[PDB]
Amino acid sequence: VFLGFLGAAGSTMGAASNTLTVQARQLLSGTVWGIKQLQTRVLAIERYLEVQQLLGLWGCSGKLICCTAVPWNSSWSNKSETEIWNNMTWMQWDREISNYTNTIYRLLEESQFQQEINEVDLLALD
Amino acid sequence: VFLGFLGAAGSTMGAASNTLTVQARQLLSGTVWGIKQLQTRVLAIERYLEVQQLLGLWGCSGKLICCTAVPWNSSWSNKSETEIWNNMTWMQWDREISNYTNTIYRLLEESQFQQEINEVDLLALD
Amino acid sequence: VFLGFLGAAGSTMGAASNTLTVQARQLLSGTVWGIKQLQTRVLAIERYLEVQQLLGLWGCSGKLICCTAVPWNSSWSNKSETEIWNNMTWMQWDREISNYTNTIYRLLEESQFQQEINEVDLLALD
Amino acid sequence: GNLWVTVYYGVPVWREAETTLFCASDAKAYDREVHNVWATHACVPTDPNPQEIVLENVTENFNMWKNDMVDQMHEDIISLWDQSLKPCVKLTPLCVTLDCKAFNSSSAMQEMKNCTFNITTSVKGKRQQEHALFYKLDIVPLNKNGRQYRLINCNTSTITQACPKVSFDPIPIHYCTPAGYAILKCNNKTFNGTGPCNNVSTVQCTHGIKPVVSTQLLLNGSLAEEDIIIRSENLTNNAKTIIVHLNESVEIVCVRPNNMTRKSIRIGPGQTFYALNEIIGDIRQAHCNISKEKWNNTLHRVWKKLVEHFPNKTTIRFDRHSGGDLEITTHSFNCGGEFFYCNTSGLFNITYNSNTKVITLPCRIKQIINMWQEVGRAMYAPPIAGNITCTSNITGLLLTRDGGNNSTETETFRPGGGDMRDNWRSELYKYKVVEIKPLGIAPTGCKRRV
Amino acid sequence: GNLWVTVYYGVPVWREAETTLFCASDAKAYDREVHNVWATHACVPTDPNPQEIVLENVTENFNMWKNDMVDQMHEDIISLWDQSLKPCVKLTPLCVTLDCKAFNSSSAMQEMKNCTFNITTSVKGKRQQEHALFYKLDIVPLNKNGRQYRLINCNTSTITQACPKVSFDPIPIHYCTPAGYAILKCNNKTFNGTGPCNNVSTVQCTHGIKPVVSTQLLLNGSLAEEDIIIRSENLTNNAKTIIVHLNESVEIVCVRPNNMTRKSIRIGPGQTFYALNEIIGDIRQAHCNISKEKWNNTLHRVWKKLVEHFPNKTTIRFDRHSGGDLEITTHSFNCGGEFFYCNTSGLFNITYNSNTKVITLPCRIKQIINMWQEVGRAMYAPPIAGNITCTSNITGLLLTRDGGNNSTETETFRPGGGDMRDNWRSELYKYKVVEIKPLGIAPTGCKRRV
Amino acid sequence: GNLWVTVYYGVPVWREAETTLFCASDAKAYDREVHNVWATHACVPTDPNPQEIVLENVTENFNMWKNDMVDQMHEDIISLWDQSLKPCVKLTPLCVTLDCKAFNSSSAMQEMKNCTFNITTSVKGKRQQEHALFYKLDIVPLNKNGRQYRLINCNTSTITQACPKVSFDPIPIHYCTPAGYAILKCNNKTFNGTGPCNNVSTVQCTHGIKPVVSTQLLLNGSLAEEDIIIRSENLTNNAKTIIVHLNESVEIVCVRPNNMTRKSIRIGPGQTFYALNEIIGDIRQAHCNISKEKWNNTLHRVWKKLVEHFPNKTTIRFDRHSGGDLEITTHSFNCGGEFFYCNTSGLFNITYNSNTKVITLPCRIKQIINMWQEVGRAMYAPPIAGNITCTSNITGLLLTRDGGNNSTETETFRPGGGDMRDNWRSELYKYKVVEIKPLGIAPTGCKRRV
Ligand SMILES: *[C@@H]1O[C@H](CO)[C@@H](O[C@@H]2O[C@H](CO)[C@@H](O[C@@H]3O[C@H](CO[C@H]4O[C@H](CO)[C@@H](O)[C@H](O)[C@@H]4O)[C@@H](O)[C@H](O[C@H]4O[C@H](CO)[C@@H](O)[C@H](O)[C@@H]4O[C@H]4O[C@H](CO)[C@@H](O)[C@H](O)[C@@H]4O)[C@@H]3O)[C@H](O)[C@H]2NC(C)=O)[C@H](O)[C@H]1NC(C)=O
Ligand SMILES: *[C@@H]1O[C@H](CO)[C@@H](O[C@@H]2O[C@H](CO)[C@@H](O[C@@H]3O[C@H](CO[C@H]4O[C@H](CO)[C@@H](O)[C@H](O)[C@@H]4O)[C@@H](O)[C@H](O[C@H]4O[C@H](CO)[C@@H](O)[C@H](O)[C@@H]4O[C@H]4O[C@H](CO)[C@@H](O)[C@H](O)[C@@H]4O)[C@@H]3O)[C@H](O)[C@H]2NC(C)=O)[C@H](O)[C@H]1NC(C)=O
Ligand SMILES: *[C@@H]1O[C@H](CO)[C@@H](O[C@@H]2O[C@H](CO)[C@@H](O[C@@H]3O[C@H](CO[C@H]4O[C@H](CO)[C@@H](O)[C@H](O)[C@@H]4O)[C@@H](O)[C@H](O[C@H]4O[C@H](CO)[C@@H](O)[C@H](O)[C@@H]4O[C@H]4O[C@H](CO)[C@@H](O)[C@H](O)[C@@H]4O)[C@@H]3O)[C@H](O)[C@H]2NC(C)=O)[C@H](O)[C@H]1NC(C)=O
Ligand SMILES: *[C@@H]1O[C@H](CO)[C@@H](O[C@@H]2O[C@H](CO)[C@@H](O)[C@H](O)[C@H]2NC(C)=O)[C@H](O)[C@H]1NC(C)=O
Ligand SMILES: *[C@@H]1O[C@H](CO)[C@@H](O[C@@H]2O[C@H](CO)[C@@H](O)[C@H](O)[C@H]2NC(C)=O)[C@H](O)[C@H]1NC(C)=O
Ligand SMILES: *[C@@H]1O[C@H](CO)[C@@H](O[C@@H]2O[C@H](CO)[C@@H](O)[C@H](O)[C@H]2NC(C)=O)[C@H](O)[C@H]1NC(C)=O
Ligand SMILES: *[C@@H]1O[C@H](CO)[C@@H](O)[C@H](O)[C@H]1NC(C)=O
Repeated sequence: VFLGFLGAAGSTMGAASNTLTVQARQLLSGTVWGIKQLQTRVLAIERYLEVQQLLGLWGCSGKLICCTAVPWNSSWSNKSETEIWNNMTWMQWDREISNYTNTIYRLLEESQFQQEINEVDLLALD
Repeated sequence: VFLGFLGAAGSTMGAASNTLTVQARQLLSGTVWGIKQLQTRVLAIERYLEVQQLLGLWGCSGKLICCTAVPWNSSWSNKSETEIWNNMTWMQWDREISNYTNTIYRLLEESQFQQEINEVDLLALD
Repeated sequence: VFLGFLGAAGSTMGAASNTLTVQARQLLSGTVWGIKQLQTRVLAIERYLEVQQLLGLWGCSGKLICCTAVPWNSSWSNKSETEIWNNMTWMQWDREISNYTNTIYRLLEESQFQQEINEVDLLALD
Repeated sequence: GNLWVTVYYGVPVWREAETTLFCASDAKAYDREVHNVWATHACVPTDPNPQEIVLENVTENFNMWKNDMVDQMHEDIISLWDQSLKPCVKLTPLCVTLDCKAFNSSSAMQEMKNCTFNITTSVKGKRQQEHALFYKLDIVPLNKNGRQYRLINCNTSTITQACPKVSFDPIPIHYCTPAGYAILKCNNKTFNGTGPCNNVSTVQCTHGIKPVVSTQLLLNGSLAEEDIIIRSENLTNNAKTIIVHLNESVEIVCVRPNNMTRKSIRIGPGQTFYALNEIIGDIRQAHCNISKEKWNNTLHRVWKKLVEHFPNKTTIRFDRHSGGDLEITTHSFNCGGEFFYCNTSGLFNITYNSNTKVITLPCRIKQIINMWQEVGRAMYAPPIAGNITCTSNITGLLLTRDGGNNSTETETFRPGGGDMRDNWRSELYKYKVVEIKPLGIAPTGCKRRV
Repeated sequence: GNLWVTVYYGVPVWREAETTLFCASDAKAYDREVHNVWATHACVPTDPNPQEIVLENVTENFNMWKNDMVDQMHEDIISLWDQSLKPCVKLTPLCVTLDCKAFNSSSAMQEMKNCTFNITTSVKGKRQQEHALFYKLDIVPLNKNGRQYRLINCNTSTITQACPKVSFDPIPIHYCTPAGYAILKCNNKTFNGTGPCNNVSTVQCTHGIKPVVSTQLLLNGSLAEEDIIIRSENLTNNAKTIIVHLNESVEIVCVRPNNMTRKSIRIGPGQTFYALNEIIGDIRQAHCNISKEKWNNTLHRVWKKLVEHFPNKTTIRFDRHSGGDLEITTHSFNCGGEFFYCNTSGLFNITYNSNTKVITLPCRIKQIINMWQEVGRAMYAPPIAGNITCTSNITGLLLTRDGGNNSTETETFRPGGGDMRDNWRSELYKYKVVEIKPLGIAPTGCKRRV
Repeated sequence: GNLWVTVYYGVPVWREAETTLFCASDAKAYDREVHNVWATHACVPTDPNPQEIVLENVTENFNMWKNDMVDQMHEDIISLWDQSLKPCVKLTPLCVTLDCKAFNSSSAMQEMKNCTFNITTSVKGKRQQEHALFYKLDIVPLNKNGRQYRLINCNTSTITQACPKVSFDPIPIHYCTPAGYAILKCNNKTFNGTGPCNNVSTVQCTHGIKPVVSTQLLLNGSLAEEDIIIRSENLTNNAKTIIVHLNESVEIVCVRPNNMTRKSIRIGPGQTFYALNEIIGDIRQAHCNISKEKWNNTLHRVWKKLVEHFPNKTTIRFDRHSGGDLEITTHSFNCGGEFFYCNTSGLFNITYNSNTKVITLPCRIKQIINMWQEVGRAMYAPPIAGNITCTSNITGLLLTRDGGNNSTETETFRPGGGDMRDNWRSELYKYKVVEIKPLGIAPTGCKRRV
């Protein structure tokens, strides 16, 4: 069955991992009044551009979800996989990991840069 | 010999598969009058952004042309490959497959999502 | 130690190959006055879009730096690798290769298109 | 055993944020009828078959008091009034001494004045004396003998006359978010305006909202589905307004019965001013009519609901407004382009112990208007020939509690208002604006390659 | 054997669409000469060496009648006229009674009037009587004795005088698409305006188009390369206009021969109005000159072309316009800033059976202008001292057929116009706007990996 | 052995380019005080803790003479003046003949005039005679007997009075680049304005710059850190201005000592004009005060610095300005909303061979202002009641050399100016605008796969 915009928000995150595309297509969809419509369209497009660049800087551009090589830290969360992916919603999960979004992000850029320059060094001798 | 903008439109599609780059570079090239130039530039950039996202959602971002895993349906067209790629223009081909653009598109998003989540599940046990 | 915006400009290019990300995040960061802020934001975003498309057309979209298959020509520079990567700054290097930016660029688009259509032809018989 | 960071794009997760939205009018508003005050060419056609998506197992904390897109609504409606105000005629030469006499009204005493004054002719160096009909409220005496008069706003600002083609009919307006934003709607029919809402939905655009300008009463608004709803930011704080939402409307019929005549006077080149000529027939006061039993049942219902949020053995008194300007003390609203100011003492003239007749009330007419309580920006209302009848629905009430000394076992309420923002708050209570944060992080057993 | 979907980006495929474009003027228009009506700071410099790319083996169906960027051209030229109209002087005080007397013109009877009137001086409380020269057309009598007069637009609107630095010279304008759009040009020299075009090209910008304002004739336009072209949306429908395109121009020389004088009068603070003083020398009517043999050969050519699209044994009559306002009935155009209205009865005074002399025609001058058939928006034309000569090229004709009862073996044509959109349609016939849809799908034997 | 092209994104490489930037005011400027001429709602709050990044081992060639964002600064400040000028009152009726008499000033001769004139009353058909106080400079005689007078700009344009709430206080303004651009700052304390700079930094926004309007002197500007700096595009070219930057400021105290009174006169509906009433107390000339020893040491320092860039055995003469308009010949500046024009002959009255007293100078007051040397755009300055004192810092000088015939062993310098762009050039000397070109190419031994 088709699920609409934000329809899996109350669902468990394991079921909600099947409906990313609707949010993806919604994210760009569309004198003085002309100025405000124009500015808010500009705001939406540069927000999408910033999000896409943040995806690209982690080596995950053009993919809906993407795996990396950062090991997960138990200090962020010691929860088991099953409770996260069969009982845990996305809202309160974001509330939980809101303290460590920045640390996880910086570890992501650093791991991507290190792996990619390791690939460059490996192919340099090839 | 260099071919200009839309120069291979009347050509067969097999020869026209060599001049995608000119259209690619043309696709973004550039009080009240200022408002109209501004809005039409915004229109061009968000059209390009929507096209690039539609390319990214099929696992074909950053590539000029890209292959997928959707099998071709004979209900769309029972034509042979040779007549398509040595006698058939792009204009009337788009006219032919205009009925099934949406079905082919949805099969594309669905195949990309299924293959990519299969890759995620395969690497999950790794 | 963290290095700020353009902090490795005076550095050698080998050390400066570690701080591309700061410029990457800086490249989009942000009635009549409203018109000028709006237009200059539009100018910044379409400049970034043109740069990203030029990266995509070389088969290097979504990566910080990327290798290609164009062989290096000694007519552009006969300098050794060690002097370039341990004594040579980016500024005067750009001044040196400013004569051949366009030739190197066109060789890049041509090599990307040829390799990618060779991949298409190779997978055509598969 | 080991786990890895996994990046998720398109996650259904939102956060509270404040942002601007855009307007959307119906397509039938574009079928001519562009001569309306709220007729906006920027308001895009409403999206046919809008999508409302129910978010099951979702609980969100709505709060309509510090809600955004309410000050934005006020700024938008003020800007629309001003933009309609600009291309019309400004009455600079009408600040001239008037000789006003009382109206005999033979076959409303002192309410009608016959005022004669000098107007500039087609030649700027010539003046001609001409008469007009004026009200007592929109004119003020220059002196104490009651002979020389002047306009009320003459030493304040310059009035701008409404263009006669423009119509003051409210039209529905849909508010739509840009990309990356969403509007959440609380489907709970017993929602009191603040706190958690069990049944949540999302919409791209809100329902059509008519910007009705009124005080002490709400006209042509939405209705509660189940019960009478009392909304207050702090019920124990008497300084905060109280919004009462009814589950059934009350029919109100407001009529100006007199037969008017419109006279077009050439003031300057391309400047035509519309004045009131002699009244055809008898002269009678305007009035509004309310069914007695329906209003009595309404007051009993709202009294029973107000019993719950207070001590039970406390008598409740209804009283008229204490005093102030005529805009707040009386029910001021629009009716066919003519602005009515109706005395509301009768509807708030009852006290309740802890244990086909029609109420008819007087109304007055003002032509010099200072709306949104603005000073220095004034509006002249052109008259409308003939008689005027408006039938509308009472769907909400605005009440204010007075400060009782200790616990005297009595609480009195008087009709209030003044803040038109509250007029948009009774229709935007169920809607909130959220920002999408589609990036997400999750630990998974998947590991990327090298 | 099996096939797979393959996604193609950058495909040369277009579709019919309607969109807005932008203007581009030449760089030499920016070398001073900003004092022009169509001088636009937003029009970017024209791209040097524009690229026209021939699309071989391409057939497209052009149609210039329901074509877009024609109403857009009309809106742009109207907005440019209004924007040039705003910063100049509005003649509110000139609506004053004039004592006008006939001109003796001793060593054009009743065409020249000496009108004396009171003008406000440097002091607003003082008036001074002053005279001016006026035409018969731009003044109207107040009464039947022919003594008191008034301006024609006095009871309609207020005129705005053109600023004297601004010049009414048409300049070429290039229309350019934004990104993702294209303009297709039909290179077929015998194209009749609608249907397929075998030879197609694409351009980023159109050729420079001078916005020439004229009726019954087309001035300084493009020329057909091979033969006379008849363009009509429906030839059998007499209610639709007919555009005739010549392969060779006709020289037209229009001269105002009188010697004028310009008098600057201080109306108000910073307000200067330019009036016509006494005429130096003799007074003679303005006229335009056409070679008799060239026009006769032109009429024979267009008659022979019009024979084809009708029954062959049908005589064709040319007649002047039936009647209406002076703007449509006569050739109205611009010549050195002065607006000419030239009688065109001579050029349409010949019938043709089925089997160094110069034609000279009269012209009149109007100073109160209502262009684009607008009501309430009027223009005053300042005079130009001395004499005026304009030599231009006749490159097109606008004709209208009358309804003949059954088949009387005769069809008559009269010069028409009125719609300036047609004036842009004879220059935008070969250009159309298309939208790129670069995404494409193709079956191929290539399969992606896992 | 073989090498391959490698594409690099985000390279720290810039190029010289010209682009527009945006303004940013401090957050404390938004805490009320919106009634200021440079108070701009578009100027975003200044970024807290701005980042200045030192670029070690970087040499860049600055040049502030053909620098951009200086004409842009002039256009921005002109547009801000005009935008503040629009919503205020235009004095059209004040162009009326004045009967002006001399002031006895009993218990500044001919500087004060008592002028009586007719003003329009509340009725447009009535006039009343009223008096005002005016200066000698802002009035001109109509005739040679010295009885009838008129405003200076009466036959030029119409003045617009500054709104009294608006304050002429300069405020700091930060200039910030958009994305993809950068501002480079030269940290070299001995930088002379052009050439290489060894110590370079980058900033997102410049430091706060007060747009001080002055000539012959620079007020409240930045100071050199080490030594007196002489800046010239071409020192041998006498036609180019010379900017002198001091390492220590000079205290200047400018006082209008008289006690004024402001009278509000109703000119038209909603139009109030503020005039000068009778002076309370004695009448004395305004003056500015400079310490004698500090100025003498300053002149000796700048003479010693000017010795270096010229032949050593050359005497140097300081002289006052040769002549011209009062705006350039005297020090014109703002002081408490009143515009001062101060004679500067004393400070340039010394020659130097090759081997607690206070200087006090006169000042005059003008109310009709033509700033940026504009013609047709004029400003009326409302008076300020009471006395006015402004204490400021002298931080720069503007000098001009005269053409000496051959080598006469003497060079004379006079105070100049006139170009307010130079006023922004002494504060924007260290800042330049560069464009990022993040794409880069490098040969590396890395090869991509197939
Ligand atoms: C709460 O909601 C109720 C229910 O809608 C509403 O009551 C109704 O209000 C409307 C709007 O004011 C009233 O309609 C007006 O009525 C008269 C004449 O119309 C009558 O006759 C026709 C023909 O039978 C009927 O269709 C109609 O229902 C009425 O019986 C006029 O004042 C108005 O017509 C003008 O405005 C229209 C705008 O849509 C135009 O289409 C129309 O051509 C008229 O415009 C002309 O006149 C204007 C005035 O000079 C001028 O500005 C224009 O340029 C043009 O010349 C309008 O149709 C209706 O009668 C009310 N119904 C009842 C039962 O009383 C309440 O008003 C509302 N309450 C609040 C507070 O908003
Ligand atoms: C179809 O196309 C033809 C061919 O171009 C065209 O005929 C020509 O029209 C132009 C434009 O109206 C005419 O040129 C004008 O002529 C006079 C004086 O110029 C004559 O003398 C000079 C010196 O020898 C020659 O170069 C020139 O060719 C003429 O012989 C003036 O009316 C005009 O000059 C003003 O406008 C210029 C704009 O470019 C300015 O550069 C110039 O300084 C003048 O401006 C001054 O006066 C204006 C009026 O007061 C004022 O507004 C300005 O601020 C400023 O003070 C202009 O040069 C030319 O003579 C025509 N040629 C012939 C053979 O008749 C048709 O008009 C055209 N048809 C249609 C319908 O558009
Ligand atoms: C170089 O820099 C120096 C140092 O800052 C500067 O000298 C000072 O200039 C300022 C600005 O002109 C002067 O301040 C003005 O002073 C008086 C009264 O203020 C005095 O008293 C208070 C109370 O003790 C003190 O805080 C203050 O320092 C002064 O001693 C007034 O003219 C001004 O006040 C008005 O403007 C303020 C704007 O911020 C408002 O906040 C204030 O409410 C006043 O506004 C009211 O009046 C205005 C005039 O009618 C009207 O427009 C408003 O709407 C409102 O009604 C202001 O505070 C200060 O005295 C100077 N200092 C000295 C020692 O002389 C130089 O001017 C500067 N040089 C140049 C060339 O720019
Ligand atoms: C209001 O006053 C005006 C006077 O200004 C009255 O108009 C006059 O009516 C009489 C009687 O028909 C005429 O003879 C006059 O010529 C009218 N004067 C003007 C200026 O029109 C008017 O009748 C009064 N209104 C009423 C209802 O009595
Ligand atoms: C048009 O009429 C005016 C009168 O308003 C004539 O101007 C007068 O000319 C005579 C003869 O030179 C002078 O004595 C008067 O002083 C003029 N009056 C003004 C007001 O200027 C003018 O001559 C007439 N035009 C012609 C061609 O006869
Ligand atoms: C400037 O001139 C005016 C006259 O216009 C003087 O004002 C008069 O002052 C006298 C003496 O008090 C009064 O009797 C008059 O009524 C005043 N006239 C007006 C129009 O106000 C004024 O005093 C003069 N100023 C000075 C300083 O002498
Ligand atoms: C018009 O007459 C004046 C008289 O001063 C003369 O200078 C001028 O040349 C004449 N103009 C023409 C076009 O004959």
